[PDB]
Amino acid sequence: MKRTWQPNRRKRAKTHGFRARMRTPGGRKVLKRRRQKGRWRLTPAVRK
Amino acid sequence: AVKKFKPYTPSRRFMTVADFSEITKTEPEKSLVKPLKKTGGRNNQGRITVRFRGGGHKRLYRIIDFKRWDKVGIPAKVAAIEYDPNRSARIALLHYVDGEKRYIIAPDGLQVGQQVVAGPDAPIQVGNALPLRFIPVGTVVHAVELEPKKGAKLARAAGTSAQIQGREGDYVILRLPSGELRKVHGECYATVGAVGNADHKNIVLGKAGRSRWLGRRPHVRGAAMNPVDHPHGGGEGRAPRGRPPASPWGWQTKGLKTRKRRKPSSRFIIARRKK
RNA sequence: GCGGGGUGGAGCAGCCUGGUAGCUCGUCGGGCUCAUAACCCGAAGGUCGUCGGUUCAAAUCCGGCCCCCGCAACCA
RNA sequence: CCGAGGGUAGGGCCCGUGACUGGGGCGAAGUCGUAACAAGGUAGCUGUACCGGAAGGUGCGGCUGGAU
RNA sequence: UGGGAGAGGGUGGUGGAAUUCCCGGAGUAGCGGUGAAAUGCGCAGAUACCGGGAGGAACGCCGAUGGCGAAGGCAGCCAC
RNA sequence: GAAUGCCGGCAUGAGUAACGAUAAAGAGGGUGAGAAUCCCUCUCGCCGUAAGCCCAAGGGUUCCUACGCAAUGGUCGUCAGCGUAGGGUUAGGCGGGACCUAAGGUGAAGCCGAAAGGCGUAGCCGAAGGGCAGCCGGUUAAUAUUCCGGCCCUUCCCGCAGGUGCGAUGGGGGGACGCUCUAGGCUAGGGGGACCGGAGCCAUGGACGAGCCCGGCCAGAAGCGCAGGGUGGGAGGUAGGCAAAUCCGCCUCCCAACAAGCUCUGCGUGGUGGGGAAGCCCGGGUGACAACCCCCCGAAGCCAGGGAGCCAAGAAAAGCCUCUAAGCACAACCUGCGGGAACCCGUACCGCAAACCGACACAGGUGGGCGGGUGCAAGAGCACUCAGGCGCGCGGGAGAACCCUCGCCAAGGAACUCUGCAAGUUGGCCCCGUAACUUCGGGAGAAGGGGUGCUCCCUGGGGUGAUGAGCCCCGGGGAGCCGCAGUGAACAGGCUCUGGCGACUGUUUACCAAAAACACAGCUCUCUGCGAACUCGUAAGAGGAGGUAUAGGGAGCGACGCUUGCCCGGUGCCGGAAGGUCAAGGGGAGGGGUGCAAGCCCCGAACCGAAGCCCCGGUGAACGGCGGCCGUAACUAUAACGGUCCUAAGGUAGCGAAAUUCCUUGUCGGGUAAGUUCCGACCUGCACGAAAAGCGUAACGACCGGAGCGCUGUCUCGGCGAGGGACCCGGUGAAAUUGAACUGGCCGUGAAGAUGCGGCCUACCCGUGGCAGGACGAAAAGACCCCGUGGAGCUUUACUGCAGCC
RNA sequence: GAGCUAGCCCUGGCCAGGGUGAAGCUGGGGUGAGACCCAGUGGAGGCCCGAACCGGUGGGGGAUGCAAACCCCUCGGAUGA
RNA sequence: UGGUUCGUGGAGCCAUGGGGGAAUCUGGGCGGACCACCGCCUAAGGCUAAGUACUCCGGGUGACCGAUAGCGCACCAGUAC
Ligand SMILES: [K+]
Ligand SMILES: [Mg+2]
Ligand SMILES: [Mg+2]
Ligand SMILES: [Mg+2]
Ligand SMILES: [Mg+2]
Ligand SMILES: [Mg+2]
Ligand SMILES: [Mg+2]
Ligand SMILES: [Mg+2]
Ligand SMILES: [Mg+2]
Ligand SMILES: [Mg+2]
Ligand SMILES: [Mg+2]
Ligand SMILES: [Mg+2]
Ligand SMILES: [Mg+2]
Ligand SMILES: [Mg+2]
Ligand SMILES: [Mg+2]
Ligand SMILES: [Mg+2]
Ligand SMILES: [Mg+2]
Ligand SMILES: [Mg+2]
Ligand SMILES: [Mg+2]
Ligand SMILES: [Mg+2]
Ligand SMILES: [Mg+2]
Ligand SMILES: [Mg+2]
Ligand SMILES: [Mg+2]
Ligand SMILES: [Mg+2]
Ligand SMILES: [Mg+2]
Ligand SMILES: [Mg+2]
Ligand SMILES: [Mg+2]
Ligand SMILES: [Mg+2]
Ligand SMILES: [Mg+2]
Ligand SMILES: [Mg+2]
Ligand SMILES: [Mg+2]
Ligand SMILES: [Mg+2]
Ligand SMILES: [Mg+2]
Ligand SMILES: [Mg+2]
Ligand SMILES: [Mg+2]
Ligand SMILES: [Mg+2]
Ligand SMILES: [Mg+2]
Ligand SMILES: [Mg+2]
Ligand SMILES: [Mg+2]
Ligand SMILES: [Mg+2]
Ligand SMILES: [Mg+2]
Ligand SMILES: [Mg+2]
Ligand SMILES: [Mg+2]
Ligand SMILES: [Mg+2]
Ligand SMILES: [Mg+2]
Ligand SMILES: [Mg+2]
Ligand SMILES: [Mg+2]
Ligand SMILES: [Mg+2]
Ligand SMILES: [Mg+2]
Ligand SMILES: [Mg+2]
Ligand SMILES: [Mg+2]
Ligand SMILES: [Mg+2]
Ligand SMILES: [Mg+2]
Ligand SMILES: [Mg+2]
Ligand SMILES: [Mg+2]
Ligand SMILES: [Mg+2]
Ligand SMILES: [Mg+2]
Ligand SMILES: [Mg+2]
Ligand SMILES: [Mg+2]
Ligand SMILES: [Mg+2]
Ligand SMILES: [Mg+2]
Ligand SMILES: [Mg+2]
Ligand SMILES: [Mg+2]
Ligand SMILES: [Mg+2]
Ligand SMILES: [Mg+2]
Ligand SMILES: [Mg+2]
Ligand SMILES: [Mg+2]
Ligand SMILES: [Mg+2]
Ligand SMILES: [Mg+2]
Ligand SMILES: [Mg+2]
Ligand SMILES: [Mg+2]
Ligand SMILES: [Mg+2]
Ligand SMILES: [Mg+2]
Ligand SMILES: [Mg+2]
Ligand SMILES: [Mg+2]
Ligand SMILES: [Mg+2]
Ligand SMILES: [Mg+2]
Ligand SMILES: [Mg+2]
Ligand SMILES: [Mg+2]
Ligand SMILES: [Mg+2]
Ligand SMILES: [Mg+2]
Ligand SMILES: [Mg+2]
Ligand SMILES: [Mg+2]
Ligand SMILES: [Mg+2]
Ligand SMILES: [Mg+2]
Ligand SMILES: [Mg+2]
Ligand SMILES: [Mg+2]
Ligand SMILES: [Mg+2]
Ligand SMILES: [Mg+2]
Ligand SMILES: [Mg+2]
Ligand SMILES: [Mg+2]
Ligand SMILES: [Mg+2]
Ligand SMILES: [Mg+2]
Ligand SMILES: [Mg+2]
Ligand SMILES: [Mg+2]
Ligand SMILES: [Mg+2]
Ligand SMILES: [Mg+2]
Ligand SMILES: [Mg+2]
Ligand SMILES: [Mg+2]
Ligand SMILES: [Mg+2]
Ligand SMILES: [Mg+2]
Ligand SMILES: [Mg+2]
Ligand SMILES: [Mg+2]
Ligand SMILES: [Mg+2]
Ligand SMILES: [Mg+2]
Ligand SMILES: [Mg+2]
Ligand SMILES: [Mg+2]
Ligand SMILES: [Mg+2]
Ligand SMILES: [Mg+2]
Ligand SMILES: [Mg+2]
Ligand SMILES: [Mg+2]
Ligand SMILES: [Mg+2]
Ligand SMILES: [Mg+2]
Ligand SMILES: [Mg+2]
Ligand SMILES: [Mg+2]
Ligand SMILES: [Mg+2]
Ligand SMILES: [Mg+2]
Ligand SMILES: [Mg+2]
Ligand SMILES: [Mg+2]
Ligand SMILES: [Mg+2]
Ligand SMILES: [Mg+2]
Ligand SMILES: [Mg+2]
Ligand SMILES: [Mg+2]
Ligand SMILES: [Mg+2]
Ligand SMILES: [Mg+2]
Ligand SMILES: [Mg+2]
Ligand SMILES: [Mg+2]
Ligand SMILES: [Mg+2]
Ligand SMILES: [Mg+2]
Ligand SMILES: [Mg+2]
Ligand SMILES: [Mg+2]
Ligand SMILES: [Mg+2]
Ligand SMILES: [Mg+2]
Ligand SMILES: [Mg+2]
Ligand SMILES: [Mg+2]
Ligand SMILES: [Mg+2]
Ligand SMILES: [Mg+2]
Ligand SMILES: [Mg+2]
Ligand SMILES: [Mg+2]
Ligand SMILES: [Mg+2]
Ligand SMILES: [Mg+2]
Ligand SMILES: [Mg+2]
Ligand SMILES: [Mg+2]
Ligand SMILES: [Mg+2]
Ligand SMILES: [Mg+2]
Ligand SMILES: [Mg+2]
Ligand SMILES: [Mg+2]
Ligand SMILES: [Mg+2]
Ligand SMILES: [Mg+2]
Ligand SMILES: [Mg+2]
Ligand SMILES: [Mg+2]
Ligand SMILES: [Mg+2]
Ligand SMILES: [Mg+2]
Ligand SMILES: [Mg+2]
Ligand SMILES: [Mg+2]
Ligand SMILES: [Mg+2]
Ligand SMILES: [Mg+2]
Ligand SMILES: [Mg+2]
Ligand SMILES: [Mg+2]
Ligand SMILES: [Mg+2]
Ligand SMILES: [Mg+2]
Ligand SMILES: [Mg+2]
Ligand SMILES: [Mg+2]
Ligand SMILES: [Mg+2]
Ligand SMILES: [Mg+2]
Ligand SMILES: [Mg+2]
Ligand SMILES: [Mg+2]
Ligand SMILES: [Mg+2]
Ligand SMILES: [Mg+2]
Ligand SMILES: [Mg+2]
Ligand SMILES: [Mg+2]
Ligand SMILES: [Mg+2]
Ligand SMILES: [Mg+2]
Ligand SMILES: [Mg+2]
Ligand SMILES: [Mg+2]
Ligand SMILES: [Mg+2]
Ligand SMILES: [Mg+2]
Ligand SMILES: [Mg+2]
Ligand SMILES: [Mg+2]
Ligand SMILES: [Mg+2]
Ligand SMILES: [Mg+2]
Ligand SMILES: [Mg+2]
Ligand SMILES: [Mg+2]
Ligand SMILES: [Mg+2]
Ligand SMILES: [Mg+2]
Ligand SMILES: [Mg+2]
Ligand SMILES: [Mg+2]
Ligand SMILES: [Mg+2]
Ligand SMILES: [Mg+2]
Ligand SMILES: [Mg+2]
Ligand SMILES: [Mg+2]
Ligand SMILES: [Mg+2]
Ligand SMILES: [Mg+2]
Ligand SMILES: [Mg+2]
Ligand SMILES: [Mg+2]
Ligand SMILES: [Mg+2]
Ligand SMILES: [Mg+2]
Ligand SMILES: [Mg+2]
Ligand SMILES: [Mg+2]
Ligand SMILES: [Mg+2]
Ligand SMILES: [Mg+2]
Ligand SMILES: [Mg+2]
Ligand SMILES: [Mg+2]
Ligand SMILES: [Mg+2]
Ligand SMILES: [Mg+2]
Ligand SMILES: [Mg+2]
Ligand SMILES: [Mg+2]
Ligand SMILES: [Mg+2]
Ligand SMILES: [Mg+2]
Ligand SMILES: [Mg+2]
Ligand SMILES: [Mg+2]
Ligand SMILES: [Mg+2]
Ligand SMILES: [Mg+2]
Ligand SMILES: [Mg+2]
Ligand SMILES: [Mg+2]
Ligand SMILES: [Mg+2]
Ligand SMILES: [Mg+2]
Ligand SMILES: [Mg+2]
Ligand SMILES: [Mg+2]
Ligand SMILES: [Mg+2]
Ligand SMILES: [Mg+2]
Ligand SMILES: [Mg+2]
Ligand SMILES: [Mg+2]
Ligand SMILES: [Mg+2]
Ligand SMILES: [Mg+2]
Ligand SMILES: [Mg+2]
Ligand SMILES: [Mg+2]
Ligand SMILES: [Mg+2]
Ligand SMILES: [Mg+2]
Ligand SMILES: [Mg+2]
Ligand SMILES: [Mg+2]
Ligand SMILES: [Mg+2]
Ligand SMILES: [Mg+2]
Ligand SMILES: [Mg+2]
Ligand SMILES: [Mg+2]
Ligand SMILES: [Mg+2]
Ligand SMILES: [Mg+2]
Ligand SMILES: [Mg+2]
Ligand SMILES: [Mg+2]
Ligand SMILES: [Mg+2]
Ligand SMILES: [Mg+2]
Ligand SMILES: [Mg+2]
Ligand SMILES: [Mg+2]
Ligand SMILES: [Mg+2]
Ligand SMILES: [Mg+2]
Ligand SMILES: [Mg+2]
Ligand SMILES: [Mg+2]
Ligand SMILES: [Mg+2]
Ligand SMILES: [Mg+2]
Ligand SMILES: [Mg+2]
Ligand SMILES: [Mg+2]
Ligand SMILES: [Mg+2]
Ligand SMILES: [Mg+2]
Ligand SMILES: [Mg+2]
Ligand SMILES: [Mg+2]
Ligand SMILES: [Mg+2]
Ligand SMILES: [Mg+2]
Ligand SMILES: [Mg+2]
Ligand SMILES: [Mg+2]
Ligand SMILES: [Mg+2]
Ligand SMILES: [Mg+2]
Ligand SMILES: [Mg+2]
Ligand SMILES: [Mg+2]
Ligand SMILES: [Mg+2]
Ligand SMILES: [Mg+2]
Ligand SMILES: [Mg+2]
């Protein structure tokens, strides 16, 4: 049947993207946390 | 003069539609319409604040002139009478001798090709607009300003009207469509006559589909829900209310008065509504 | 299993707060009426379901026994 | 080919009968009240409506076939 | 062709009397109702009196033993 | 040494289940160390509104070529979407950006919030919507509307010519719009041709034929032709379109009008450029100087912003046109022509799937376009088949039980069973015919029945064309032929009678309930006078609504018909300027502490003092409630009538053993041979009853009852047959489970149901196909029950707070 | 976190073919004029049959599955809420 | 109402959301209600090293671990998945 992951590059970039994070107090702490932990990528990969 | 249908479907049994007799023009004036922004009953938070709204036919808003003292002394001709999906009343197109075009809501009996005018010296004749103080006591009247220059607020729905009962200082006494007696300032404008399309209330929607066309989504009863949802929710099998009848939010809904007690307009309301 | 009842012929007070049995109807005698009823004047009839106890004294307070309605009998 | 009639299916009229049910006629001495005939003790009758154990009552309008 | 009487009918308008209700005034111990009462209304100011307002219905006197209509029926006043 | 412990390793089950759609394979020839599995050829089967082709999304090199086979591939592998390497994606016109706006988002002004932040006009962002200039063929191993060829077009810059009051982010026009139905003429697409072109063919009994087989076009600027869309002209006045205006709007006048003209688009033609089959021979060459014509069918597409009707009344902004303002009129703009200039990103391949979403090369999910032919009434249905694409990545045998899916069956025909569950039957079209009841529509495909192929002859009407031939579309009559059978295969209702519930079409527990539940038009009560009530928010602000009592919120009831009785004592709500109570505050009789004293300091009575509560009323489609005992009639029985107690008042109409009746299979009647169900009645209704509505109701229902006809493998009662498995052989090879095991019956015993203890009995060692009685077999630390001063949802006249409101 | 799912908002798209035959209009009849009746035209509808598409009624299978909801037969809606 | 040891307590002190509202030393605050006396201090402006805390970083040292330990990572780890 129809499953739950239905990929959409616009949807992905606008929801989890770099600029979405920086706009919001909680988004910025995510970046701050993911940097502190040393994540190789702060933000989901999407080809745009 | 409501129109009937033959019982050739279950819904056509009882369904009635307006006759649209008075209508003389069937697509609106392009310079007087702008898009209506459908809300779905949702506010700027995204939240539903009025339940069961949405999904009706698309509409264009027609800009209505509710301040006719805009153009005192300038007469106009009644060019056409049109359907308006945003109100129960019909509307009339006016061609002013000015060259300006405007909509008013159409009063009962108003015939296309007649003149109408607004001002203190205007003839007491259907379609004309005067400050209340210049209208003779006993006159039925509609589209009434509640305060001077603030716009017509009263008696706008199909078939409605207010009647002048007397005068008292700067104020006149009105009997509103509801039956209430109220003082309204004399400088407030009002159009003489009653609003037309009085057969409007005799229309029988006939099926659930017509409610949907009008943007009215299905209304689910409190008794049909669960306790997390409503005072009337729950019960094994059917249940009577088992408490004073309430709204979803807990307040009582048979008789509880809700007008604010210390409201300043109380000084102007003489007698609360009939019936 | 828990609850309330049993008192002139009928239907109900009095029982809680021990000593005092009361109300309407009915019944019996008289009256009015041609006569009956209605109506008026008089009167009689209960030892309080029963046995046992407390008491100076029990319809009454406490225990059985007989009876009468009433409520309950759920989870599998 | 037609054809007595037999068969399948569906209709129409009549008669008889049916748990139970509706009122009706009748029947020497049952129970309830007293509506009508006297102004019958609320004049009566009436079409209709609503109500009531029952006769009946009341409303609206009508008739005199109503007394004084 | 010329005349007349009439609550004949339909429509729109409109006049005063009375009842009820509402606001103001003035005023006090009862009002109402019946065969007699009681229910009811009244010191939270009723009834009775005066001024104001709202609303519906029916048209006193003329009026008659009268008039009109086919019958049912038709009565303030005005116009069509 | 144990913790259903943690991590890792290796066992058992076991050479067992399985190897992923039952569309299907066989042979020959190649390659190679090795071949059912790779390549080629022939034969066979499967899809063909796809299982073919083209987009979009998502994926991200998977594309092409060479060289490879350890792992990946459910077997094999020489092959591959796999390993290694090299190559491959070309645009002014296609799509997006340098254009526009939608919801929404953001947000100079402004507003609000302890902080963080929340709002918000203009503006800006935002697309699969608007706008905007490229069609046909050729070429590569792999890209092509991109490269090439032919023929066309757009914008920008500069220049020349002619013309004009030029000029705007401002004014105006336009853009610009729904649903259903639909005209004319076209194009896409298709059928046929005795005409035109073509390699060839004559078989096996006949045919050298008006034979068979193949093909018979595509694009195109100006001009022209056919068909459409759009659009009146001039003048005078003018106060409106937030400055101006010659524009637009309004008034008058003349002329035009189902036209014409002007303009725009589609189609046809069109200079020119292309393409071009079978068959043979080796993707190519030939065929070929290929021919390229006539008739018919014909769109849902085009002309288009067409026409009609209806109510639920159907985006914006830019491009574009017109008007003018500053300004400037050496300018500037419009038109024609010429030269120059024209950027960034995508483009491979997969794409109903082995490359996307499902952990898998997974029978599942995935939006748009094309989707041929014949026949069946039509069609995207069904059967076969074209182009194209496949046989589904384990095979070979055997011919057991049993399972699955399928076919038939003597006589009977629901006797099966909770239930005709299931499976039969019926089945399309044309004609005949069709009941109760009904809201007059319906019920209705009621029911039931007749017809249906092929051949010859006669004839009626329509479309195209020409009025005729031809082709195509509807028919009518007569005579015959064959079979068991003519919708001859495939697709395609079983019907009737009678109850309950719900009016109806709809909606729901994604994944055990589709229903009588929810919704629904309709009825009623109630709140709300507008800065509405109500809702979300601390607020600002929003919704309500750019609505205004014929409106908006809340509540119950639920089409329609006939109806909806009595109780206001309690609770709720509503009205009540009195009275009672009443907090902070006011008031200060009267005290008190301290000081030498002025004083400073504390307590404090009467009395004035809101809402709320008390108190007086009203109110039921507000919450709710609507009795008991005893007696009585000239047979009996039963009580129309009476007595008395109690209540706020004692259940009315209608209905009733019911979706409600305990006793109960009540009792009587119906149906049956027989009826705990069903239907009709009766009424001592354990425990119906009137908007948590009462009693009915035509139509409707994948709802739940009961009966009958039809027909059947449901059954008596089973039999045979088919394929896929199971079985055997070759290849690959799991799982839960498992204290260890050398693991029998009876009768006893034992913590009370023993392979394991006692006594007896029985038993050579080891497997394979089968069956399920036991191993208190497996799975899941019972979901029932209880216990825990364990948790959570929910309720209220439990307690205590808080929002909100007064 | 609303790329699943529920509702709303904006903007696009889709629904083979066949059946039934409302109003209106026209003509005829009728009447003082009407109502109304008949025929033709017309093409309405939470109308009817049935694909696509949306569902999920009954049964069978599947149950360490092809599948953590699938498959086969049958069945509901299909111009509308 | 908060702070303090102070939970309304005999409740001062410090701070302050609301109302009332002075004085300039003969002014004003405090010494735990309040009063007297006796003392302490000078509010409603502001700045100020050091001694104190921490360890991303560097070094030194362990009756610290020694690849299931020691950081999650001794190794291309905040990676693969
Ligand atoms: K239980
Ligand atoms: Mg699905
Ligand atoms: Mg889903
Ligand atoms: Mg999605
Ligand atoms: Mg996207
Ligand atoms: Mg996208
Ligand atoms: Mg998106
Ligand atoms: Mg976002
Ligand atoms: Mg972003
Ligand atoms: Mg922050
Ligand atoms: Mg890195
Ligand atoms: Mg992130
Ligand atoms: Mg109708
Ligand atoms: Mg009708
Ligand atoms: Mg109208
Ligand atoms: Mg506009
Ligand atoms: Mg709006
Ligand atoms: Mg709005
Ligand atoms: Mg907003
Ligand atoms: Mg938001
Ligand atoms: Mg709401
Ligand atoms: Mg809503
Ligand atoms: Mg409205
Ligand atoms: Mg209107
Ligand atoms: Mg006013
Ligand atoms: Mg209405
Ligand atoms: Mg609407
Ligand atoms: Mg509604
Ligand atoms: Mg509802
Ligand atoms: Mg409920
Ligand atoms: Mg529920
Ligand atoms: Mg919730
Ligand atoms: Mg709650
Ligand atoms: Mg609640
Ligand atoms: Mg409840
Ligand atoms: Mg319930
Ligand atoms: Mg119940
Ligand atoms: Mg209750
Ligand atoms: Mg309540
Ligand atoms: Mg409130
Ligand atoms: Mg009022
Ligand atoms: Mg008594
Ligand atoms: Mg007593
Ligand atoms: Mg006595
Ligand atoms: Mg006597
Ligand atoms: Mg004694
Ligand atoms: Mg004794
Ligand atoms: Mg005694
Ligand atoms: Mg229980
Ligand atoms: Mg039990
Ligand atoms: Mg049990
Ligand atoms: Mg015979
Ligand atoms: Mg007798
Ligand atoms: Mg009488
Ligand atoms: Mg009498
Ligand atoms: Mg009498
Ligand atoms: Mg009498
Ligand atoms: Mg009476
Ligand atoms: Mg006269
Ligand atoms: Mg008094
Ligand atoms: Mg007084
Ligand atoms: Mg009135
Ligand atoms: Mg141990
Ligand atoms: Mg453990
Ligand atoms: Mg472990
Ligand atoms: Mg290891
Ligand atoms: Mg492990
Ligand atoms: Mg291992
Ligand atoms: Mg082993
Ligand atoms: Mg093994
Ligand atoms: Mg085994
Ligand atoms: Mg297996
Ligand atoms: Mg398998
Ligand atoms: Mg299959
Ligand atoms: Mg097949
Ligand atoms: Mg072969
Ligand atoms: Mg082979
Ligand atoms: Mg091989
Ligand atoms: Mg091999
Ligand atoms: Mg091959
Ligand atoms: Mg085909
Ligand atoms: Mg390999
Ligand atoms: Mg090898
Ligand atoms: Mg290999
Ligand atoms: Mg290798
Ligand atoms: Mg492998
Ligand atoms: Mg595999
Ligand atoms: Mg090799
Ligand atoms: Mg390539
Ligand atoms: Mg190009
Ligand atoms: Mg490019
Ligand atoms: Mg540029
Ligand atoms: Mg954006
Ligand atoms: Mg943009
Ligand atoms: Mg776009
Ligand atoms: Mg373009
Ligand atoms: Mg072109
Ligand atoms: Mg080509
Ligand atoms: Mg412009
Ligand atoms: Mg438009
Ligand atoms: Mg528009
Ligand atoms: Mg549009
Ligand atoms: Mg429509
Ligand atoms: Mg063409
Ligand atoms: Mg086509
Ligand atoms: Mg064809
Ligand atoms: Mg052809
Ligand atoms: Mg051409
Ligand atoms: Mg002007
Ligand atoms: Mg000019
Ligand atoms: Mg050649
Ligand atoms: Mg289409
Ligand atoms: Mg075309
Ligand atoms: Mg078009
Ligand atoms: Mg806009
Ligand atoms: Mg100038
Ligand atoms: Mg110059
Ligand atoms: Mg020009
Ligand atoms: Mg650039
Ligand atoms: Mg490409
Ligand atoms: Mg598919
Ligand atoms: Mg597709
Ligand atoms: Mg593939
Ligand atoms: Mg893959
Ligand atoms: Mg496969
Ligand atoms: Mg698949
Ligand atoms: Mg073809
Ligand atoms: Mg067919
Ligand atoms: Mg195969
Ligand atoms: Mg095999
Ligand atoms: Mg075998
Ligand atoms: Mg078998
Ligand atoms: Mg099969
Ligand atoms: Mg079979
Ligand atoms: Mg056979
Ligand atoms: Mg048989
Ligand atoms: Mg049979
Ligand atoms: Mg038979
Ligand atoms: Mg049976
Ligand atoms: Mg059996
Ligand atoms: Mg069953
Ligand atoms: Mg069959
Ligand atoms: Mg069939
Ligand atoms: Mg019948
Ligand atoms: Mg019939
Ligand atoms: Mg019936
Ligand atoms: Mg009928
Ligand atoms: Mg038929
Ligand atoms: Mg025939
Ligand atoms: Mg034949
Ligand atoms: Mg069928
Ligand atoms: Mg029958
Ligand atoms: Mg029937
Ligand atoms: Mg239903
Ligand atoms: Mg239902
Ligand atoms: Mg019902
Ligand atoms: Mg009904
Ligand atoms: Mg209903
Ligand atoms: Mg439907
Ligand atoms: Mg449904
Ligand atoms: Mg479910
Ligand atoms: Mg569930
Ligand atoms: Mg579930
Ligand atoms: Mg199920
Ligand atoms: Mg259910
Ligand atoms: Mg259903
Ligand atoms: Mg539901
Ligand atoms: Mg409902
Ligand atoms: Mg319904
Ligand atoms: Mg109703
Ligand atoms: Mg109403
Ligand atoms: Mg709130
Ligand atoms: Mg608004
Ligand atoms: Mg009826
Ligand atoms: Mg009450
Ligand atoms: Mg009361
Ligand atoms: Mg009350
Ligand atoms: Mg002293
Ligand atoms: Mg008070
Ligand atoms: Mg009660
Ligand atoms: Mg009644
Ligand atoms: Mg019964
Ligand atoms: Mg029975
Ligand atoms: Mg019943
Ligand atoms: Mg019951
Ligand atoms: Mg029973
Ligand atoms: Mg029973
Ligand atoms: Mg029986
Ligand atoms: Mg009997
Ligand atoms: Mg019987
Ligand atoms: Mg009985
Ligand atoms: Mg109720
Ligand atoms: Mg109930
Ligand atoms: Mg029915
Ligand atoms: Mg029914
Ligand atoms: Mg249904
Ligand atoms: Mg159903
Ligand atoms: Mg049955
Ligand atoms: Mg049966
Ligand atoms: Mg069998
Ligand atoms: Mg069989
Ligand atoms: Mg077999
Ligand atoms: Mg092997
Ligand atoms: Mg292997
Ligand atoms: Mg062992
Ligand atoms: Mg052993
Ligand atoms: Mg053994
Ligand atoms: Mg053994
Ligand atoms: Mg034992
Ligand atoms: Mg044993
Ligand atoms: Mg043994
Ligand atoms: Mg042992
Ligand atoms: Mg031993
Ligand atoms: Mg032993
Ligand atoms: Mg032994
Ligand atoms: Mg033995
Ligand atoms: Mg074996
Ligand atoms: Mg075995
Ligand atoms: Mg076993
Ligand atoms: Mg077993
Ligand atoms: Mg066992
Ligand atoms: Mg065990
Ligand atoms: Mg067992
Ligand atoms: Mg389990
Ligand atoms: Mg546990
Ligand atoms: Mg446990
Ligand atoms: Mg458990
Ligand atoms: Mg459970
Ligand atoms: Mg237990
Ligand atoms: Mg406790
Ligand atoms: Mg405890
Ligand atoms: Mg607890
Ligand atoms: Mg989505
Ligand atoms: Mg459709
Ligand atoms: Mg038909
Ligand atoms: Mg017709
Ligand atoms: Mg028409
Ligand atoms: Mg339909
Ligand atoms: Mg049909
Ligand atoms: Mg299913
Ligand atoms: Mg079945
Ligand atoms: Mg199967
Ligand atoms: Mg399952
Ligand atoms: Mg399936
Ligand atoms: Mg099927
Ligand atoms: Mg079906
Ligand atoms: Mg259908
Ligand atoms: Mg359809
Ligand atoms: Mg503290
Ligand atoms: Mg303190
Ligand atoms: Mg302060
Ligand atoms: Mg001092
Ligand atoms: Mg001082
Ligand atoms: Mg201080
Ligand atoms: Mg101090
Ligand atoms: Mg000090
Ligand atoms: Mg100082
Ligand atoms: Mg200092
Ligand atoms: Mg320091
Ligand atoms: Mg290690
Ligand atoms: Mg480690
Ligand atoms: Mg270690
Ligand atoms: Mg570190
Ligand atoms: Mg580690
Ligand atoms: Mg590194
Ligand atoms: Mg790594």
